[PDB]
This record gives sequence, structure tokens and C-alpha cells, in this order.
Amino acid sequence: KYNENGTITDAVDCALDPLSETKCTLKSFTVEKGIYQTSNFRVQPTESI
Amino acid sequence: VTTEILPVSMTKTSVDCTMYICGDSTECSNLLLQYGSFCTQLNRALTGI
Ligand SMILES: *[C@@H]1O[C@H](CO)[C@@H](O)[C@H](O)[C@H]1NC(C)=O
Repeated sequence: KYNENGTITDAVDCALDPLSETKCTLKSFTVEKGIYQTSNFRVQPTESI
Repeated sequence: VTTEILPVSMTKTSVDCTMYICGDSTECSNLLLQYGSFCTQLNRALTGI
């Protein structure tokens, strides 16, 4: 978040927690009441065959 | 007595545009990002429906 003087005054870490994911997805530091789709859960591979 | 049949709703289909185009591919995803919001806008339109 850049303020009027071009100084970064805040930030969202888009992988910190589920609310931060919503803020990042909506490109906003404020999230209104509701349900939002932000990501896709995926199981990762553990072996190489 | 007559019967009048009307549809009310569609199946609530939702498509993950990234998984559809670039499933399990980092190299493809990086190229997909060069198209900006095209992928996000499609997800938004389906959500709206
Ligand atoms: C921009 O700088 C001026 C001082 O020149 C200060 O008074 C003003 O509050 C600053 N704006 C912001 C958004 O911090």
C-alpha cells in the first residue's frame, strides 16, 4: 500500500493466513462480510517414481 | 388442471481457470500471468452466475 506521498505504509503477506489471502485476492486491505473463493487446496507429491 | 413447467436455476458450475489451462505446471502458470487478469475475470464471471 502506497500512500499519497508514494511511501509504503502497509502490506499484506498473501500466504500468511486465510484472511490475508482474501485481502490479497480482492486487492484490498478491507474485507466485507461474506464468503470469498481465494485459492485451491492441493496435496503435494512426496515421492519420485 | 393444467401444468406449467418453468426452470428457475442452473447448475452452479465453477471453473478454476488456472488449473484448467496450466494444471500442475509452474512454467505454464508463469506464462499465463502474462495475460494479466483474463484468468481472474473469468473466475469472477462464473462466481457471479
Ligand atoms: C506528505 O508530506 C507532507 C510534508 O511535506 C506531510 O505533511 C503529509 O502528511 C504527507 N502525506 C502523507 C500521506 O503522509
